Amino acid sequence: STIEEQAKTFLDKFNHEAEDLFYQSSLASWNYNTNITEENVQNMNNAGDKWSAFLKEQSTLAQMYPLQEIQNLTVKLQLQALQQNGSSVLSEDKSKRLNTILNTMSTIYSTGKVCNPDNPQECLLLEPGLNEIMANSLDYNERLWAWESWRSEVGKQLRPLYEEYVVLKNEMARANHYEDYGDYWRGDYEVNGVDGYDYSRGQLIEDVEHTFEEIKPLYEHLHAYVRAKLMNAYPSYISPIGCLPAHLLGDMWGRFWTNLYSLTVPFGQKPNIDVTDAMVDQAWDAQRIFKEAEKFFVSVGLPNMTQGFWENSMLTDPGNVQKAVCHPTAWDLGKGDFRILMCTKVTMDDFLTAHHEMGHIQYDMAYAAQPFLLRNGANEGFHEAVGEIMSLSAATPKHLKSIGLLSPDFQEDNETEINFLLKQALTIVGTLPFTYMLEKWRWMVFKGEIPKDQWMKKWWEMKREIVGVVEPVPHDETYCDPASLFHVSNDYSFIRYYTRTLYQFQFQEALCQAAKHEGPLHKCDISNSTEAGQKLFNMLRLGKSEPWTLALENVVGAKNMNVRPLLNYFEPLFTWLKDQNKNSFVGWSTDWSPY
Amino acid sequence: STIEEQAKTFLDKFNHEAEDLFYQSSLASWNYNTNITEENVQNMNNAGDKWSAFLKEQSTLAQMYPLQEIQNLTVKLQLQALQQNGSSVLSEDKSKRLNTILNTMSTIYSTGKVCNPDNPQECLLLEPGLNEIMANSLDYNERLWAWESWRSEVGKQLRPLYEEYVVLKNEMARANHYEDYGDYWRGDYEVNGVDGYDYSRGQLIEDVEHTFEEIKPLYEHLHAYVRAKLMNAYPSYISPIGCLPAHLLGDMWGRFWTNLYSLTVPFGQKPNIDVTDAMVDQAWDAQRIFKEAEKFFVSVGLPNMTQGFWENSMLTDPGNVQKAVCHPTAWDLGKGDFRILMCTKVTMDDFLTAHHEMGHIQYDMAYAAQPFLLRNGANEGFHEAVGEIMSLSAATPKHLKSIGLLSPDFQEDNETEINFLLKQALTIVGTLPFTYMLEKWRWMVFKGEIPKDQWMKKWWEMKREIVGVVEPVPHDETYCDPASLFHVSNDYSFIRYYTRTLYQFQFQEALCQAAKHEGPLHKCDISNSTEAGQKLFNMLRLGKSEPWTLALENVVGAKNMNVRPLLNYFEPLFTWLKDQNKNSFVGWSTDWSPY
Amino acid sequence: KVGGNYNYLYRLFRKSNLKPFERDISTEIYQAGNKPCNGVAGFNCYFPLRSYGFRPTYGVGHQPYRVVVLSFELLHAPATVCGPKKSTNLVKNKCVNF
Ligand SMILES: *[C@@H]1O[C@H](CO)[C@@H](O)[C@H](O)[C@H]1NC(C)=O
Ligand SMILES: *[C@@H]1O[C@H](CO)[C@@H](O)[C@H](O)[C@H]1NC(C)=O
Ligand SMILES: *[C@@H]1O[C@H](CO)[C@@H](O)[C@H](O)[C@H]1NC(C)=O
Ligand SMILES: *[C@@H]1O[C@H](CO)[C@@H](O)[C@H](O)[C@H]1NC(C)=O
Ligand SMILES: *[C@@H]1O[C@H](CO)[C@@H](O)[C@H](O)[C@H]1NC(C)=O
Ligand SMILES: *[C@@H]1O[C@H](CO)[C@@H](O)[C@H](O)[C@H]1NC(C)=O
Ligand SMILES: [Cl-]
Ligand SMILES: [Cl-]
Ligand SMILES: [Zn+2]
Ligand SMILES: [Zn+2]
Repeated sequence: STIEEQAKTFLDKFNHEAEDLFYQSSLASWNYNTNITEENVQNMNNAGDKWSAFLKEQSTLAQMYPLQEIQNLTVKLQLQALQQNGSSVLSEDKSKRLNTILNTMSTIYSTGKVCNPDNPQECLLLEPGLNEIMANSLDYNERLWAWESWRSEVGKQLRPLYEEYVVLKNEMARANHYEDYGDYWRGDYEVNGVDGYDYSRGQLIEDVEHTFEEIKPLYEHLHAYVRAKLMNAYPSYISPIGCLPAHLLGDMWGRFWTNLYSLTVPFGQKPNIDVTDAMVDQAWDAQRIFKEAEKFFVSVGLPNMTQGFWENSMLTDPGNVQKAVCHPTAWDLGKGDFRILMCTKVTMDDFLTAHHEMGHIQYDMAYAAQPFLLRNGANEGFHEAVGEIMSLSAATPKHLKSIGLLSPDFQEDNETEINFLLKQALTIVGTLPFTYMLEKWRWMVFKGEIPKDQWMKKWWEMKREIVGVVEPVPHDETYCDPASLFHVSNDYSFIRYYTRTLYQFQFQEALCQAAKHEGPLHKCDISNSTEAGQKLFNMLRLGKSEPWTLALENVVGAKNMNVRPLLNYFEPLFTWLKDQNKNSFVGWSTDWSPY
Repeated sequence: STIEEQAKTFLDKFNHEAEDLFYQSSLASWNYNTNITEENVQNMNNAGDKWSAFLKEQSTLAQMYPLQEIQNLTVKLQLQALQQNGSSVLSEDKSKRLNTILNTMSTIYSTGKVCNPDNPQECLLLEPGLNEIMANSLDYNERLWAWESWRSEVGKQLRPLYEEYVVLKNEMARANHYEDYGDYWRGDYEVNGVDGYDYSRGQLIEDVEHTFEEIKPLYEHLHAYVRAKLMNAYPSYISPIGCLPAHLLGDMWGRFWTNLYSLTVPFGQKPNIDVTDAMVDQAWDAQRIFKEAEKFFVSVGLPNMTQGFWENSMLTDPGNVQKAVCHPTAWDLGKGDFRILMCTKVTMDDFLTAHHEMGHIQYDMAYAAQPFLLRNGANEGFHEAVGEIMSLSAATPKHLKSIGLLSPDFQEDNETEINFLLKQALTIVGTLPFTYMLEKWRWMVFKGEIPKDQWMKKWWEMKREIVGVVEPVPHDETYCDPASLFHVSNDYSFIRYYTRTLYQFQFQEALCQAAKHEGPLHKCDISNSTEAGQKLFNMLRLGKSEPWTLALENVVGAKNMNVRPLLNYFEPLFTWLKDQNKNSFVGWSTDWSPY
Repeated sequence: KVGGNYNYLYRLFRKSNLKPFERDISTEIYQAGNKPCNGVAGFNCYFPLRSYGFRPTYGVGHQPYRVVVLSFELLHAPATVCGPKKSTNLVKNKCVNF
């Protein structure tokens, strides 16, 4: 027997053993999240190491295959995801040292508490209190102190740990036949072994830079519009041709500008489209929301949920008797078991979030006929992209009035459309420059293009040019601004939030053509579109068994990432911003500083 | 008609004409060997040039095929063995000059006679007298003089001829689209035209060097054990940490160490297992030996011999009335004619040799359904490998007592097993370092890595490091040590004796697993094993119609040459040598010299 | 069961396909490599039988389904087996078809 027959035999046993053990770990994790008790914690711990030790012992036995004689693309892709050694290549001392740094970074970030000089017993942690001031407080000196004091207590403590975090991750990736740890994150989009659809890791850096060239004209007019409106709210602190401070973006890190809608609203006389009061009048609940959402997915051409979905999943919090996580999370236990954990309330935000969690389940059920090693999306951005196009298609005014939320005696106007597009731009396109500079900065840190004594200098230099945010006060080299983010300190990839944003509009632009749309992109509805759902289901069914380049061609039809559909979505908003951003100089000067 | 149809038509006529003419040459050669008369010599001469001229005229007509349009692997391999021009590429002057050098080297080596200063009329030739002193004489100065005087009279005369032999063979191979004449010998193992089983000529050099790395630990303990035992037989001449002289190996060239068993015997109190006296008591003869041997082959699953075998072949010398060659040679005349010429006596050595000649006939009858151009083994080592595994399987104590040679009241002990494994190591693994350095040295001569003025320096330098044999006296550059060997002066490949040795244990290890063996490898017997014979017959039937890499996978299951089964055979001997080679320093120092 | 019904096993690896209406209960270690492994469990030495572990929370495609096969064949036999024919009353003083 050849080496190919031994590989298929090893995978057949591994798939049977993995689905049995992964279901036990998922079921134990489900009981922990649905009921926080010491009995459920122990069930998650022992099942956790059981699945962890099983994946390690099977990966070690998989290393006995050279992988060069096998020609089957299906068998090769499964072994690549299994034969990956990971952090086990380094010695014993480097393994425990790297794990120790990852543990202390999460504890310092979570248990971080900054004291205030106003009162010795008035200290607040990160999530409560601190985020409320950075979002609702309008005082300049108040949010300025809270912005600097957080990085002064967290950045100075994580800086000695971050210097050792980079050198350990670099030596680990280079031992795995890579260039640096930044290339390891970009290895997910790597496609090899099939001619005509390959995609090198180095091409991803060129793809992000080329697509970002077209986002700048849309962002420059958006940044100039927000700057012009913040002059009345924060006078004598913003320059007409200068950049914007970092403590005036609405958040501690300035990732999302959703908190700036109350200050930079174009037309504040008319309220936004909200169906919160329309649901309480019709006596709706969490069960009605998922039933109305299920009717939307089956109209496009997707099958119905399993019987265990409406029976085992808990869609309503029973109160303060069985503690559960209030965060919406899609649970795929496996073997036909699909559950959703979410404390769905009577709110429009929960309505759009319900379609987001339900859209992920439709994705998981599509590739259910695939092996365990291929039971995943095309990449780290393909999963969240399908879940967000369902919420945008449901947030359209035409879909809300068709199901009974909006009254039929209500016609949309131009003012409501501008407020809708501008509000979405503060969270969709407003986070692209922040995501762009954060990834490109770290990619140069792991590679070595930025010396250790120039981390803070290059960080603010890119912030001034790319995002256009000036530092409020001078920061010494001992500080560490990137470590203040949750995704950076906990070793989480942040480029997935950029590719998913671009892939979101590629799918929306591909479905509007099949649905025979006749208006703007933000008014499209994929409801009652059988041809659009069938074309989309052909890509979701493949999952990870096919490269993302081939899967993207099934729906969008393009072999490479494209940012053009992103500009077409905000095209009416772009023409409106250019008409209003004519009284002042468009752009920002990096040489200006408030200090 | 395409070029492929013309090639098949040419092969059909060639195979018909070749088998007819090759049978006449084989029949004429048989009459010459079975009866040395002037009538039989003339029958071999005229039939010799008839077959030689036929092969030349058919090869010239075969050159009209480009061989690049043909896609059939069967037709391509036959033409490659026929379209080979050979020495006919060079001009007329270089052809006769090269043949003249090959003729005078055989005459000088055969008629070489060294005179002695003890008596002006006491000169002896190579085979008689000289080999007796190098084997049985224990005097230091006696065998030292005979070792140096031979190379002084033969090496000095063949050195001017060997310098011209290399340059002529290099220019001949380079004209055939090769690198050097050493690459021409390695072209037999070349496999091309089929993906997944290719084998380049350069990979053979890397294969021999990689497999030799594991033979050194077994040989270092073996060389140290022989050195420790020869200190009592040759005192005041061997260093405890130095190398061994070349005139103390038991032979003129030190190829086999069989003559060292009488001096380096582990346990000389108990004699070796010999069945010579057991055959004369049961009134056995040459006919009984071949009948008992035939029962062994048919028990494994091989067919019985043809009727013409027991009638035409002469298995007993009729006396001094019809001169015949006493050397055992397997004769395959073709067209279902298989004969064996051997003067089989009542001796245990003739019993094991009978299975060696009979094993080759079973090989020839396997690929009898193949064309004439493919009527051969996989390579130059596959033929002798099958013939030797039959002798080792027959030399086992269990097989001897089952047929009636050994008395049932005799149980083997540990002392008899150590003497058996050590005696086989003096001729099987003891010749591997000598074969390794001899081939690697010549491969660098034809290629040009060794200059002409450094032939003797590099020869002894490799002998000290690889084999561990120090030169007794300094030799000038005018000498020629490699030319003293029969296989080197007569233009015979010597690498075939290394690959066959490794392939011998690969087949033995592959048949013991099918025979459900439960002990050491040297106690295995392929007798009464139907599944072992059927698996072996599937490889012998292919012959040369399939690459040696694919044929090796049918029995052993490995695509590349492996030396691991060689170490498992001498594994009980390895542990015994390491337990005894602890009173002195293991290894040898190349810096030490007896002069 | 909630804890997993691992009582049902199935063969996953075998040397060759089974013949129609063939029953094999052999539990020999399947030789997936080159050596027979001498009858031990290890690399390229896998056990043929695998368990199911049915759970009530599984999907429709993974729930256990009791399948029964009714093999029928006619070998020119007197056909001893036969279903119910009919059942009627008895008419009196009237010519009917019996
Ligand atoms: C590759 O593997 C898949 C999964 O076992 C199989 O269905 C397919 O036939 C294989 N293809 C080849 C060419 O071996
Ligand atoms: C739910 O699943 C059933 C199962 O057949 C299907 O008939 C139905 O169309 C699905 N959708 C709704 C809204 O019932
Ligand atoms: C889709 O079909 C449903 C079926 O009644 C209908 O109520 C709804 O208005 C339709 N929506 C669109 C956008 O056509
Ligand atoms: C290749 O040649 C052999 C020998 O003539 C013949 O048996 C075989 O059919 C040929 N195959 C093809 C594909 O021509
Ligand atoms: C096979 O076994 C039988 C019975 O044990 C024995 O007589 C016979 O000699 C064996 N075959 C050989 C070739 O020794
Ligand atoms: C010899 O060959 C004949 C051919 O038919 C066969 O019947 C017989 O068994 C063979 N005998 C032996 C000892 O192999
Ligand atoms: Cl920052
Ligand atoms: Cl020599
Ligand atoms: Zn999501
Ligand atoms: Zn031989």
